[PDB]
Amino acid sequence: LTAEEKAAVTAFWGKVKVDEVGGEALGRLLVVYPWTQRFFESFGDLSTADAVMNNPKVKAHGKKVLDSFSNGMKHLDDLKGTFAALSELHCDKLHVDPENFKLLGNVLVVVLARNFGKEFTPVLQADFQKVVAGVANALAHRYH
Amino acid sequence: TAEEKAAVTAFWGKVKVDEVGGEALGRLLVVYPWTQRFFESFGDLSTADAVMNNPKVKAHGKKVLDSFSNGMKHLDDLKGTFAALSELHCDKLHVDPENFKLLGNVLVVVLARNFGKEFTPVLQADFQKVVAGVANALAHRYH
Amino acid sequence: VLSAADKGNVKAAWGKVGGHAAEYGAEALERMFLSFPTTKTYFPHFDLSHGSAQVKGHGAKVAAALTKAVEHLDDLPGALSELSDLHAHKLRVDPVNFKLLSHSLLVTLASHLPSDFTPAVHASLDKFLANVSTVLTSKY
Amino acid sequence: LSAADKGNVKAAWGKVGGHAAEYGAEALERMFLSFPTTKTYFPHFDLSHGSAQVKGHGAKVAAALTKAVEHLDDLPGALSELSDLHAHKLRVDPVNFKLLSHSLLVTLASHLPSDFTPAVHASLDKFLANVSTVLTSK
Ligand code: HEM
Ligand code: HEM
Ligand code: HEM
Ligand code: HEM
Repeated sequence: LTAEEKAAVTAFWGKVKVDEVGGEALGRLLVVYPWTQRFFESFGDLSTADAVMNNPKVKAHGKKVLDSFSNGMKHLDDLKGTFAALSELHCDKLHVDPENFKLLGNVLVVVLARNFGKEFTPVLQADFQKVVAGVANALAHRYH
Repeated sequence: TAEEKAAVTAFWGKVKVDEVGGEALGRLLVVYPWTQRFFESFGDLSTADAVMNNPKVKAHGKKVLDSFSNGMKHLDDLKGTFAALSELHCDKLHVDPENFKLLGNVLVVVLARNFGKEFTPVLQADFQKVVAGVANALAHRYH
Repeated sequence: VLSAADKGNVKAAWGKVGGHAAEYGAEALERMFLSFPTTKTYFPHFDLSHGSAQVKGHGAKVAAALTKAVEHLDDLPGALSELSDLHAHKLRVDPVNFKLLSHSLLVTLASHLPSDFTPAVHASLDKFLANVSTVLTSKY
Repeated sequence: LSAADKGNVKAAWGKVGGHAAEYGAEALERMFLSFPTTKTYFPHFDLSHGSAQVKGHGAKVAAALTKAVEHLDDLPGALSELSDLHAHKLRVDPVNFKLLSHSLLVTLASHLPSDFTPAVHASLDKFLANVSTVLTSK
């Protein structure tokens, strides 16, 4: 991330309602890519789309994923260390394939686009595609 | 690890990079035809026999496994051994890093075909670690 | 393959697109080039600047091909047989690139149709954009 | 799958013959060693070398592939039962099917070196990809 790109992403992140966007992103990931429900079968009823999007534990875990995202937004020059602990949890303990990190990062982008519309310009999206790429890679660091 | 390194290095001394290289690159161009896009100057790639008998494919495949043999002697510094090659494949050739994993997987298949029972599951697992590291070191410039 | 409910969500979503198909298809390309610059190497002959007449025109061709696919959901291999030959044999497009264009299309549609881009429609359009990709990556 | 692809698959599976279950067990043992994350789908299995559960499951996997070879024109109909199992019930991550198909190709090349031609290699990769797409469907 360049200084100008970093300044644009941080300013836009100030508008993001993390609680709504986080629950919607994790919910959409469970609906569009249903094999991810395997890791959240403890959350209860995921049998239909409306159940997933209104599941209270999915909205709660999504805020946690986007807070972790927000914590990474403060350390754009050290993603590998900010997520080093989380990378080992998802790898050695949760066994989440690293392909799903980019899948969730891409769903988040779609969620940001739906939630902000015309203000989510292609230039801004490209900057956010850099961040989700770096976050997904930092989470996959303890696999390699 | 050290015991994995010793087994992988000892098995590599028996590999004839000459043939295994030309077969691994040819099989990549046949099994995954979209990679022919990067080798269109090599000439006739229209058929399977043309790819396997193409002299430039056999010649290039030897260089790829030589580069592989060079990474073999630097298993604790793959990122620095392939730093120049990473810049070439990422900044100049624009090869998607998914293809590095494809070539590494085809190489394992080529080793399994050419060595049979000697390419044990335990030995294959160790070699999968190498081709994963080589592919990651070659995709370093993208990150 | 697409279910009956999948096909209905696709037909409904593309209906709301309407006369903006060519306009959305150009934006999806511009989003793909900006987010994934390796995809530019497939268009070295194109002017890729913002507002380019080439990018605008090709997006209309892409959108028209998607429209033909939506209207022929029961026979995607037949409706896109000519495009499958062009992408796999002539152009030899790396199949990972279709995932980038599909994602760019989903971002474009979600940005322009927020109230209609439900999770159900999101799942259907992704399943749809993946079938088109498989058809065009067939004949490989 | 083209007519030439189907012809290569039927020919290659004929050379396998009565060694299908034997090869299917090895391909599993190669998967579990090369890609240890795949082990998380078999927590009830003992996955050590020579395990009867790995041997047994490799036979069921090979039997499913033989059913798919004999029904190449209707893979969704021949594997609708297993597609429901791997998608709804097991929710297997699609990346894992690429790992098994690779492990199968390594096993086949190891035992059928003279028949594992590049044309057959390409056909078997396309068959195993279609079989996976069917199991990941729904
Ligand atoms: C950018 C991507 C991701 C980030 C930043 C992230 C972050 C986190 C964080 C902070 C936690 C801690 C939760 C807590 O302590 O309460 C967590 C747990 C977890 N993550 Fe993720 N994660 C990501 C991707 C994924 C994906 C793609 C999956 C599965 C497909 C996944 C599966 C899980 C599971 C199963 C847990 C534990 C659930 C529980 O505690 O009950 N994560 N993650
Ligand atoms: C995965 C391990 C790989 C290794 C170790 C490797 C190694 C090499 C080496 C040593 C060269 C020679 C560079 C020079 O002569 O200056 C080269 C060139 C090249 N590589 Fe690779 N490579 C790999 C994968 C790939 C893949 C997957 C592709 C395409 C899909 C690719 C495409 C090329 C091309 C197009 C060239 C230049 C050929 C020419 O000059 O005509 N490489 N590579
Ligand atoms: C749903 C996905 C896609 C659709 C519907 C589509 C459709 C089309 C259409 C309609 C054309 C013009 C054919 C003609 O003029 O006769 C075309 C050409 C082309 N496509 Fe795509 N395409 C898709 C994906 C891709 C992707 C992902 C890439 C590259 C990353 C790509 C690269 C190209 C190129 C380079 C051309 C040549 C254009 C020219 O020379 O003017 N296509 N495609
Ligand atoms: C071509 C690919 C595959 C085929 C043909 C296949 C076939 C089968 C068959 C025949 C069964 C037994 C069904 C029964 O006995 O009722 C089964 C079960 C199972 N499969 Fe697969 N499978 C494939 C891929 C995978 C992959 C990639 C995974 C995980 C990484 C997987 C995980 C499982 C599990 C966990 C079971 C349950 C077995 C048990 O609980 O005893 N499968 N599969």
